[PDB]
Amino acid sequence: GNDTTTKPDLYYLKNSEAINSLALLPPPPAVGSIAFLNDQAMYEQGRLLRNTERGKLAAEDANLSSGGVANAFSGAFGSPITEKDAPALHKLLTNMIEDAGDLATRSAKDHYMRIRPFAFYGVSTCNTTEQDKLSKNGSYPSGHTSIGWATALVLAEINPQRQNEILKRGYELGQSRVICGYHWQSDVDAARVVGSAVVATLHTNPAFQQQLQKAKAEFAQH
Amino acid sequence: GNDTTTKPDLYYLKNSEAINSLALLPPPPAVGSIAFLNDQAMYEQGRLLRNTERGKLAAEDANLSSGGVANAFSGAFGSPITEKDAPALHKLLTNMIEDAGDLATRSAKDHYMRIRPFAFYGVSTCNTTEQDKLSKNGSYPSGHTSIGWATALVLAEINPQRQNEILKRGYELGQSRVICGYHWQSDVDAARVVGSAVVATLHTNPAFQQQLQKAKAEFAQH
Amino acid sequence: GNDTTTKPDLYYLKNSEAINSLALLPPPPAVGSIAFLNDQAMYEQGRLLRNTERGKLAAEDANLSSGGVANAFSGAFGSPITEKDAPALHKLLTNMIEDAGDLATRSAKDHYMRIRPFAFYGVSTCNTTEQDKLSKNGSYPSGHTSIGWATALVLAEINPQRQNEILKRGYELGQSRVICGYHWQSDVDAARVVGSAVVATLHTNPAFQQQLQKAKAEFAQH
Amino acid sequence: GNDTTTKPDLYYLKNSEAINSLALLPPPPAVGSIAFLNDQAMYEQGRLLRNTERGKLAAEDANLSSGGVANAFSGAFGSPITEKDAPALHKLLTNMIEDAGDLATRSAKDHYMRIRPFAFYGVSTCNTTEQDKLSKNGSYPSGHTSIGWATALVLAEINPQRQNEILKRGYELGQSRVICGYHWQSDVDAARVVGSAVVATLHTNPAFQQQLQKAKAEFAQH
Amino acid sequence: GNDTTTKPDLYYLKNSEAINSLALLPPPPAVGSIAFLNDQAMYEQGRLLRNTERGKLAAEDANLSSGGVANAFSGAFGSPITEKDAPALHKLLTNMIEDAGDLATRSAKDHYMRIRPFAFYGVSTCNTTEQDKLSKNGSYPSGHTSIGWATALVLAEINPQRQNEILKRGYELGQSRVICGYHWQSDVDAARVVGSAVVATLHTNPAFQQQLQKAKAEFAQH
Amino acid sequence: GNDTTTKPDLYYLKNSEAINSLALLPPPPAVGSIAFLNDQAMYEQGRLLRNTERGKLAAEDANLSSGGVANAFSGAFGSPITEKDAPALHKLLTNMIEDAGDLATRSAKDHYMRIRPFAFYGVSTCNTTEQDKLSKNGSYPSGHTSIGWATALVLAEINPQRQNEILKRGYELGQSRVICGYHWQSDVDAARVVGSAVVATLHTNPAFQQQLQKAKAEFAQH
Ligand code: MOO
Ligand code: MOO
Ligand code: MOO
Ligand code: MOO
Ligand code: MOO
Ligand code: MOO
Repeated sequence: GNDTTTKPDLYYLKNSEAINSLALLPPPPAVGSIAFLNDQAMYEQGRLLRNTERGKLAAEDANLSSGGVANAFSGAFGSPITEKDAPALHKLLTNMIEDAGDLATRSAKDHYMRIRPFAFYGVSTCNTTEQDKLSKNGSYPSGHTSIGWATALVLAEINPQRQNEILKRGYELGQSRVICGYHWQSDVDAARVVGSAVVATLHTNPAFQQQLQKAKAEFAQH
Repeated sequence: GNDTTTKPDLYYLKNSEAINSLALLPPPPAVGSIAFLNDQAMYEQGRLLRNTERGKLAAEDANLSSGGVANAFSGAFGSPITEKDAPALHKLLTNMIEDAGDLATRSAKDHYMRIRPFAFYGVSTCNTTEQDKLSKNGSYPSGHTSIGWATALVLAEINPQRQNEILKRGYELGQSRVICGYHWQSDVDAARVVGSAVVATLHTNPAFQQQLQKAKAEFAQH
Repeated sequence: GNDTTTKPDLYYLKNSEAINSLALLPPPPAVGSIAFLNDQAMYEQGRLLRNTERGKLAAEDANLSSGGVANAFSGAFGSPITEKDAPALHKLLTNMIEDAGDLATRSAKDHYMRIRPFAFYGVSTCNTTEQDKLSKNGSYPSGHTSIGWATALVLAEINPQRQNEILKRGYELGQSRVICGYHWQSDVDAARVVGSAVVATLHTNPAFQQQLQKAKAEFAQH
Repeated sequence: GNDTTTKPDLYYLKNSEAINSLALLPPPPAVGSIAFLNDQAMYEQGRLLRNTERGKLAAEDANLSSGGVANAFSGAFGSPITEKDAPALHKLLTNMIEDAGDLATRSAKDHYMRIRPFAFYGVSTCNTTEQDKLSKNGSYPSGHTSIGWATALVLAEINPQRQNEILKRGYELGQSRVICGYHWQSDVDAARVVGSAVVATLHTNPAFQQQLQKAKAEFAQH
Repeated sequence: GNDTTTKPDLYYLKNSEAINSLALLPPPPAVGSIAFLNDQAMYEQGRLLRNTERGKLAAEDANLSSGGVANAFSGAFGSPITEKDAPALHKLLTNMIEDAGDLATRSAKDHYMRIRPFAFYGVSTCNTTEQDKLSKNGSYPSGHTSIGWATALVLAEINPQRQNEILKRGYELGQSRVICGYHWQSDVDAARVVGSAVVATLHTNPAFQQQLQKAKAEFAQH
Repeated sequence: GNDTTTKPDLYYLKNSEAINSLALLPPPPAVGSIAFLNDQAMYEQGRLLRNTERGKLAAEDANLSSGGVANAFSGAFGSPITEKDAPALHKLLTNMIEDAGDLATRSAKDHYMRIRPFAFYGVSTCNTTEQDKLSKNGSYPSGHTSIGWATALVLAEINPQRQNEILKRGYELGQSRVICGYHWQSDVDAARVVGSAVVATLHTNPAFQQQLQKAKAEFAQH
């Protein structure tokens, strides 16, 4: 799959620096397990939440694909994160996205091919934009959750004084996937183990440690 | 409670610079939910494991406070983290035991004072040593857990070529609690969240920065 | 809402003299608890029953408002409660439909606005007639239920030699909701509590006293 | 079993006026049913509550056997209910006790012989006074719950202006049995159907309708 | 009932020699039990495999009716069972089918009249050929699983060089009904008991005796 | 392994002809599944009957080892199976025991090495005679249930006037292990598959052939 060598504006890492989720993450809950039963319970809870504000916020949370992530984190961060208002931070996030959404979650996703609620129950997610595209994507672990958690983790280092609010968005971001219908609760949960793992590799990657430096200081006068 | 102001040999952060564990994390599984039911079967599973190698390891992953966490990883770091071999590493790892163990959890540990399983069942742990001091300590979320992960995201940014073994052991240091009857599965899972959120905060700390730096320089050596 | 002041043809009590359904009753089973899981298997069970005699009866136990509750019992009262045969009985039974149906439940119905099952599942009821008017009405606790029981404790103190049949039918008038997909088992159970608590209050009401008296005198007749 | 003809100071009814619980109540949850699983869940929840105030109040709630019931309801009722302060009410309650605790619950109790938690798990209730005596008593339905509910129902007619507080004690009384270890939650729940049923028969029994009259007026000047 | 006195080419035993499945077998799980909760989970896991190599096999396994059974064992038997290759054989398998499928399931089936998963969920089976005919034929126990097992045991007593094989197929041959959705895992497990039982009553019939020998013989030079 | 080449009076088949249970059988439920949750519920229901007519029978059923099996079928067979009444018979039953009990369970057993309920809960069985010996003998599948079934099928092919009977006993003969607490319901259900399978491999052995005839013969005048 891609990596920095082919999509250097969505990754800071090579497939070789990737975290092996397959080896690090426990198998997903099986069907006929009590844990799955809870996944199913979490979906229904989630699904009934959909026609609530938390629901609307869940649909408009499936969108992070491009710059959207820095959009989802605007309020929590405090200052707005736009290409125009904070492009150093805005690039930092935009660049690390697929490292979080694809590298960190690839081995397991692909190895297990867990199915997805919407496909399991045969009912549409709350935001069908990427549905048909993800419909063939391993459900476990979740990409957005990994992204949400890693970004938030990264943002918490820039604006520590606002980490609780940030971190919560990060977390809340993963949960929106449960409400929406794209991931079972276990997908969302495992995603955070991996998503915290990449932010570690990223702290060793020079390209990241420099954009982080530019994002830090760029906000430190803004 | 304490922090870097009262015992700066185990904290970097101040009660002020800590994560709102209670605000970030969801509430533990309640008795009577499919969730707890799973926590239970988990405990059973861990129990039957106690008398096998894993149980053996589970036995040992209980001692850390002294900086045994450092020695828990020495094996998967490919180099031994000790006070005589990796002074900068070893110190770094110990000055933050409590930033990750107490500050990262304390807020929600106290607010839920959830029942540990050795106490919920009467049966004792796989390691009774701290069983006492802990019986009157909230179960949610796990502190050993949030220290195995925290101390892993840090040893993995210091030794990326071996991040998968590091990260795995840190994940395992947390499973042990579950096999030792010390924590419910849910306490361990929820602990990796705060565990990962503290490192973000740590990276914003001069004292941690410094030593993390020295740790890296010195690493080129041992 | 209404009461004996706005529509005294269906109430005896005033919003003031009503039970705190919301304060007396525990919270409904939440999605994700073994409790709801049972509510579910119950619904399934009721569903498969719909196409049998019980289902047949379940079908009919849905119409009451007009005073069909009176006619629901006529069979188990051994005498027919009608407007032409037991005027005092029939009136008594109807002037309190709403003391038991609305006032007895309203408080917690609104506060939980719990999801009925035809709506939780998409599938429609065994009797679609009131399915509309009710879809936007809290499910917890059941009002038909709290009227089948209330109207039974009253017909059983009026005809004690037949109290077991009376009480059984009133219990059945409530099970029907469960078989009709109108209410969850838990809505029905919790409804017998408020259903029974209203009669206590009714016995303290002059208007109810009077008619209850006339009902008894007249009973010696038909 | 006894009745008014042999224990006229604990019953107002004859075995012939008794409500047939066996016929009116649904079978109790079986072992291997989801409902039982919830009973078990409710016990553990209950048991962990025992070393709480609600717990202490649960132990000192197992005592209603003689005049105790009117004691349990003192606060909720407002005025004290003692042989010396309100002996007309105090007799009314003392006399109707076994009608509620034994008649209403006899056919089912004896027919099913459901076992009890304390005996099921082999651990002692919170108040072992009647343990060995009840240890051989059908667990389903519960006597105290029937008593608690019926008294409270009856008390609510004397002091309507305080029914919510009364009724709650009534309800809370049944629940204390779950916390204590004598009854499964299903026992406590079914008990209230029957307990509301007897208060109906009692409203047809002359001896009751006169003591009620004396209790009403005796409080209506007190 | 039907049998050899009315359909001698699919039957060997008469009704007088049918085995009482109703009696020898426990009742099927019930909506409400924990085992029906697992009947459902296995229905779900079955669904997920309908479109895989296994689901195709399942679909084909739905066809035993006429020689389908022989042709379902050929791969496992080691050679081909055809009316013109293993004639003696093919003949045997052909006339016992109904013994194992009808006779050895009628009582349980007819009495219980259990809902099939497909009718339960309202979801076409995986090989609708029979779905209608069987849509109103009791689910508990599975007649296809019986044949599968019955015949697998008789063939094992013929070609013992590969019993593991001939047996493993017979086993799976019943599982297919769970994947196809015609039966619940429980009707399948049950079906094997009556399935093995009839092979006993069959060793009791002279005709079966005759044939089977013949078949065993022919296996010599073949 | 042991067999007829080392213990010819309890064996008929050699190891080379043992049936592969490991292979022909699904794995035993696992702590975490819904079916092990039901394995437990059946363990609990088993316990409750230990002190009843059935529990005594269960206790006695734990003794087949030597002629216990013959003496466990005598009531159902219709006559007495004694070394001096139904000698030919008694002999057969006596030397197949190990085929059905050891040979037809070794692989599954040895491989899986499943925890017995008694060891699981730490609660003496209902007939501790064997408990020690078996305390470290894999639980999945049940060897006593195999014998029970195996032998019940061979006897049915002898005294077909009462197969329902001879069979119902064999069935129960395996259930006893669940009430006694030596096996989980699941090891019992599994055990019957390998139990019926061996009776096939047995009809393949000339010796079994010889004996069984003899036994069938003797049943003529007896
Ligand atoms: O992208 Mo997920 O893997 O649908 O969050
Ligand atoms: O220290 Mo825990 O909180 O026993 O892992
Ligand atoms: O009226 Mo309900 O509240 O549909 O029984
Ligand atoms: O008296 Mo119960 O039947 O222990 O409440
Ligand atoms: O024939 Mo079944 O009864 O659909 O296996
Ligand atoms: O012999 Mo078992 O393996 O205890 O039935």
